[PDB]
Parts: sequence; structure tokens; C-alpha cells
Amino acid sequence: APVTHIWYFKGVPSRLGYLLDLAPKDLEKIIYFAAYVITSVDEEMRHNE
Amino acid sequence: EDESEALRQARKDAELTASADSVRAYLKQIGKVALLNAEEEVELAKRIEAGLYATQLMT
Repeated sequence: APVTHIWYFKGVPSRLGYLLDLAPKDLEKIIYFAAYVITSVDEEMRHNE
Repeated sequence: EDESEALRQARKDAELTASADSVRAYLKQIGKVALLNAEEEVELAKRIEAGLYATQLMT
């Protein structure tokens, strides 16, 4: 299973967080199996249903 | 007290926590399901036996 590099997640500035516009605490929760995250969502199906 | 949503709110707030310790997070994860009794174990085992018979007859 994939793993995330520790340099770009934990540091003075969080590079992953800056790139994804995510807070470092939420990023830690995401990549440490403490909170689910919605990868993608459909618009047409939601709109018409 | 034991009511008035104070204890419930505290419990849910403490449950929606970080627990950066991996071992403690795992312990809080396992501490969800309740324990069982011998009749429940027998019923579950019968269900697994039925399922395996079902899938082998599918094969």
C-alpha cells in the first residue's frame, strides 16, 4: 500500500498542506487513519436526484 | 450529571479526538464492539458454515 514521505507532511511549512489547501492537523488525521476524506463527488447525479 | 446532554457532549467530543499515540488509537478503535456469549458464538459459527457451504456449491 502507498506511503507518504514524511518531509513534505511534517516540517516548518507543510508542503502537502500548502499544495492541497489542507491544515496539517487534518492532513495528519487523513494519512494516519483517524478521519475519512471525500476524494471526489459527482455533480450531475446529485443535481438530478 | 448523568443527563442534560453535558456528559453526552463531553463523551462525543472526547471520542472525536486525535490520540496521536498509535497504540492508544488502536485501543480506542477496538473498544467499540461489545462482548458475546456462547449462544452468539454458536450462531455465528453456524452462519459461517452456511456461507462456506454456499460458496463451495457456487463453485
